[PDB]
Amino acid sequence: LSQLAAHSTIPEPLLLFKDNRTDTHPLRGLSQYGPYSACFNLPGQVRLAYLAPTEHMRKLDAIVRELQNPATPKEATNYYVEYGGFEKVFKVPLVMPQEHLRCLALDECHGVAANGNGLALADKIVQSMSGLFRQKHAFDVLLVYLPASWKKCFEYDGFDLHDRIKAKVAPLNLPIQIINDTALTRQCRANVMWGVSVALYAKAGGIPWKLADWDKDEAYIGLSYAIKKNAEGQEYTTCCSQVFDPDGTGFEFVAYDTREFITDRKGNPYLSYQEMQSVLSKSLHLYQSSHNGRMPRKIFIHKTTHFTEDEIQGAFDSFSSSTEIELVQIIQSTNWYGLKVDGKKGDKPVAPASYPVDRGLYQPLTESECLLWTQGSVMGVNQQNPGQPVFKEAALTPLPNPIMLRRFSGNGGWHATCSSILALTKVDWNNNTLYKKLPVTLVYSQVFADVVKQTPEIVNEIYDYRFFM
Amino acid sequence: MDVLTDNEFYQHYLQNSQHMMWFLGAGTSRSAGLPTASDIIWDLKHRYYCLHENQDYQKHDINNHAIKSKIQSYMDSKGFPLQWSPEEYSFYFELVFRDDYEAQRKYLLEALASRKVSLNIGHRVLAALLEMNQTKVVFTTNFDDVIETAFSDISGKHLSVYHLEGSYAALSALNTEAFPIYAKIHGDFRYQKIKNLTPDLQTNDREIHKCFLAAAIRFGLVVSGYSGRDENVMTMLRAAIDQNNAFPHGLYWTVPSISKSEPAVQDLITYAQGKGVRAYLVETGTFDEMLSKIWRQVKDKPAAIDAKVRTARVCPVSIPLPGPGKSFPALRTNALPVVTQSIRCGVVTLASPITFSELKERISQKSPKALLTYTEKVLFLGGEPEIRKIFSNDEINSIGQYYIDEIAQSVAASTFLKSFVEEAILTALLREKPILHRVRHRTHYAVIPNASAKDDRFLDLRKAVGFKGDLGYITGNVTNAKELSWAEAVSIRLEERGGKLWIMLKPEIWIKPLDRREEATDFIRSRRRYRFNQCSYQILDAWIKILFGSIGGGGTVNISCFPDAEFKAEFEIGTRTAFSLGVG
Ligand SMILES: NC(=O)c1ccc[n+]([C@@H]2O[C@H](COP(=O)([O-])OP(=O)(O)OC[C@H]3O[C@@H](n4cnc5c(N)ncnc54)[C@H](O)[C@@H]3O)[C@@H](O)[C@H]2O)c1
Repeated sequence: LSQLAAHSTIPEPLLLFKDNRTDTHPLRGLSQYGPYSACFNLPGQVRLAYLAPTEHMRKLDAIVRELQNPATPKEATNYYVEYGGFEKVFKVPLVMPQEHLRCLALDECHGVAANGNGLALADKIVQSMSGLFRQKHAFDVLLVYLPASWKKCFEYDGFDLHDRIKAKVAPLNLPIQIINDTALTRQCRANVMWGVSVALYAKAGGIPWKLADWDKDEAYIGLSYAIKKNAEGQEYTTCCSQVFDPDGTGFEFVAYDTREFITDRKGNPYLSYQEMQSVLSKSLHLYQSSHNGRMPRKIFIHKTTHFTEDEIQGAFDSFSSSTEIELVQIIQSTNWYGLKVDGKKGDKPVAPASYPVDRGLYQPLTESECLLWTQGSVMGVNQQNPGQPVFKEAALTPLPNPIMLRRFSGNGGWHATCSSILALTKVDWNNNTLYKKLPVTLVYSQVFADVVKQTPEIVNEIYDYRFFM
Repeated sequence: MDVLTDNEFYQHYLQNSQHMMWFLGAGTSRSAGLPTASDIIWDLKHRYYCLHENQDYQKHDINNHAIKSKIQSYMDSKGFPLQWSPEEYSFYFELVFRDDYEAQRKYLLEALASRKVSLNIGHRVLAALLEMNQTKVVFTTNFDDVIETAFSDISGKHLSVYHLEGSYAALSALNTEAFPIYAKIHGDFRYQKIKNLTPDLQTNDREIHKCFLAAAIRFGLVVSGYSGRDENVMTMLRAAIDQNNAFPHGLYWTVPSISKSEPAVQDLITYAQGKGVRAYLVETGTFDEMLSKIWRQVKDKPAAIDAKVRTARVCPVSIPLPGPGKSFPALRTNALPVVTQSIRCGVVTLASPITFSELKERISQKSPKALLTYTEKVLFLGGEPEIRKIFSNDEINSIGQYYIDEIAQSVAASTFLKSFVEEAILTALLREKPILHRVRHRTHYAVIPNASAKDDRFLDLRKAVGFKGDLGYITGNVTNAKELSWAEAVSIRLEERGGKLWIMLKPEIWIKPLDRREEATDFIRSRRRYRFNQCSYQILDAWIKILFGSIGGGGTVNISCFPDAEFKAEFEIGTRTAFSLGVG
C-alpha cells in the first residue's frame, strides 16, 4: 500500500488595515481602507529627492507626477485593482522636490559605464551622494535613476552596481529607491504603480499592512550567510540575523563577521558553538531593546542549510531555560509535485481537477519532514471573474512546487510551523503580488547579508531595514 | 585611549581569576526576564509622548533607534533631565502619572507580575564560578534573586547574603576570609523611603561601603552591566579610587558597545587613569557572551558542575506522528514505492588498487554489459565471462557474494551506491522495451525512439498529449532547427525519506544533440505552457503504464536486471503512485 498519511489545509492568512479592518487581498484592502495607522510616525509629508542626469530628469519628474494621479488596469489583469493616486489610498500628501534638491552627476559616469567599470562609479555616486548629505534634512526617501547605458555595467557575476551603491549608502542611515527603465516602459501602468507606491511609503517609515493574527507571543529569526574576501586574502563570513513579531515588522538586524567556521563541499558555511551563541545572544539583545524588556515564550529559527550538532547546542545556550526553541530547515527544491483529483458528487466519478492544489495544503511525510506548498490555487482574491480560483503563476510554471521543512528540535505540531511560515510569506513590501515562495525572514536576511558582504571592513553593528532593501 | 580588545581581556583574567571581584547591575538580569530601569523609563517616555495609548495599554508598534532618538531630543528640548541621570526615573514617573498612586501600583503590578523569571547561561556560569573557589566577592545593586537561585540550583546549598540586615558581618567575613559573599547595595535616597529605612539602615549602607573599600584594598573590579545612574555608587567608587594602591590588578568596565557608552563612565575612567589606576573601558558584547567565553577556559572543571552548567544533549524529540485520513478531495504524488530491502551483488578483489577515474575511463573504452561501483572496493552486477574480460590481469582472489541488507540507510549514507542502485533499477526497468536510455547529468531519462514513434504502445501518450481529444505528436523537430529533434521523455530518480525508497518520475522532453539548448529551452516553454493539472494527470498515467508493464491489477510488478546471470537484482516496485487524503 502507498497511503501517504493525511494532509491538511491552512486557511489563507488575513491582513490588518486602518481602523482594524481585515482582508486577504493587500491591494484591495489598501484601496478601500488605507494603510495601517499607528500614532503619527511622521510619514505626514513624503518628500522626495532626485539623483539623475538633467537630460533624464524629465522622465523621473513624469513618473513622480503619475504617482499622484489615478491609473487603470486597462485590461483583465485578474489580480490588480484600479489605482486611485497617492492622495487616495495612502491618505498622505506626496511632495515634489524643489530646485534645491536636484543633485546630479555631470559627465563622469557615461564613459565609465560604456567601459563596464565597477567600484569607481559607485564611489562617484557616493561623492554626489555626499553633496546631497550636505542637505539630507530636507527629504525622507530618495529617487535614483540609472539609465540603460549604466545598466550596461549594472552587475557581472557577483558585484551589482545598485547593490553596492546601497551598501555604501546604508551605514549612514538614508533610504534610497532605484527606478530602472522597466518602470517607465512595459505599458502596463497599473502594475508598476502599485509596486512603487507601496515601497515609497514603506521606506518613508510607514506600515502598509500587518498580519491580523498577532495575539500569540512568538518570534521568528532568519539566518543567512555570505562569503566575502577581506584584505590580505582571508576568508570571512557575514552572518546576518533578523527577528520578527507575529505581525511582521522586524525593523532591525544583527550583522556579525566571523572567522571560525567550517565549510562543506558546496561553499555553505557552518558556524561553531561560540559564533552561533554570540549571534543568537545579540539577536535576543536586539529584540529586548525594541520591546521594552519582553522575552518571547516561543522562538522559531529558520535556516536554509541543516543544523550541525554544535549549532543546535549553541542555540539552546542563548535563550533562557523556560523558552521553547524550535529549529526549522527550509529547502527550496524538491523532487515531489502534487495533483488534485476531486469529483464524485452525483454526476461523474473521480477525475483530475481543473486547477492546481490549494496554497495552504501541507502533507507530513516522515517523523521530521513535511511538504508545505505556499504556492497554488487561492480563492477569494479574483478581480476579473469572482468565484473562480486563480493560480497566479500559470505563466511561469504550469504546476506548483512544494517546499520541504525539516525540524531539528521542537516538541510537536506541524500546524503551528506551517501556519507561521504561510503567514510570514505574505508580508514582503517590495513585491506587489499575493505571496512569495519563501517566508520573508529567509529572503530578507539573504538580501541584507548580500548587501553587507560588499563592505571592505569588519562590521559588528546593528542596522535598520529602511536603509537596506 | 584606555581601550582593549576582548582577547586582551581574556588572558589577563585567565591568570588572575582569583584576584577579581565582580560588581553586577541591572543589565546582568535583563536576559532572565526582568526589565531594567532603561526599559521602564522608555516605556513611560513613549507613553507620555502620545506615541500610543497614554492612559493604559501595551504593545508599542515602533521603537527603532531613530524614533527613540527623536523622542529623547523632544524631551530634552523643553529642559527635561539629561539622559543617564538619577533624577530621570522619579521625574518621568511623576510627569507621566501625576499622582494617582493607585495607577502607579497597577503599572508596577502589570509590568513585573507575570514575568517568568528563568536562568540563562551567564547566571549558571557565575554560580559555578562561585561554587569552585575562583571568584570570592560579588557586589550588586539589584532587587532580585537570580544569582541566589543559580547558586542553589548549581550547588544545592544556600548563598551567604550580607545586605542591610547583617551588614556589619560583611567586613568580618572578609577579614576572616569567608570566600563566597554576595553583598547588595541600595539605590539613591528613594529606596530608603520605599521600605521606610531608619538611619540605622543608612549606617548599614555605609557599612557595606567600608566593605567595598577594604575589598578593593585587596582585589580587582570587573564591573559589568552598570550604567552609572546612581551617584552614591559613583561616589563610593571615587572614594575607593582615592585609596592608595586601589585595585592593584586593574579596573575593567565592560560595555556591550563603546559607541553607545555613557558620559559618566567615561569621566570615571578618565579620573581613574589620572590617579594612576589600570582602568580600561573594554567591549565584550553581552553578558552571556562574556560569561560563556570565560567558562570555556576555566580549568579543573568538576564533571558534575560542567554537566549542570551547559544544556544537556538535545534528544531527537522532533517526532510528530501522523495518521490516515478520510475525506474526498485527494492529492496524487509522482512517487512509486519500492519494497525490496535485499539485493545480491558480486565482488572481486584487486591486488593493485585502482581509482574511480581509471575504472570509469576503462569502462568507457572497453564498454561491458555490466555495472560497477567505486568507493574503495568494486562490486558488480554482471556476468562471469565479462568480469574476467574487463581489465583481466588475473589479480582476482574470490568471487564470494556479498548480501546487501537494509539498503535504505546505505543508499542514504553513500552517493555512488545510490547511483549504482538507480542504474540497476533502470536497467531492469528498460529491459525488453523499445524505449531509449540517456544518462544526462546523472538524471537518467527514458526517451521515446523516433524510429518507432507509431506503435500502439504509445497511442495513449499521443492521445493524452493532443488538444481537445485529438491526437498529438510525441516526436518531431524544433521549428527553426533541422538538427534539434525532440521527443517526450521522463526522468527517473531514486530518493530516500526516513527508511523508505521512492522512485520519482517527471515528464520532460529530450533534445538529441544536448549541446544546443537555448532554442531547446524556448521550445520547451512553448510546449509546456498549456500543461495544467488535467493534462499532467493523463501524461503521468500514460508514462506509468508505458513503463511499468500494465495497471488495473493494482499490485506490485517485478523487474529483473540480467535475469540469466549468477548475480541478478530483483525489485518489487508498486504500480499505484502514493496518494493522500484527510483533515475531516
Ligand atoms: N533587576 C533589578 O533589580 C532592577 C531593575 C531595574 C532597575 N533597578 C534599579 O535601577 C537602578 C539603576 O540600575 P542600572 O545602573 O543598572 O541602570 P540601567 O538599567 O539603565 O543599566 C543598563 C545598562 O546595562 C547594559 N545592558 C543591558 N543589557 C545588557 C546585557 N544583556 N548584557 C550586558 N549589558 C547589558 C545597558 O546597556 C546599560 O548600560 C538600581 O538601584 C537598581 O536597583 C533594578
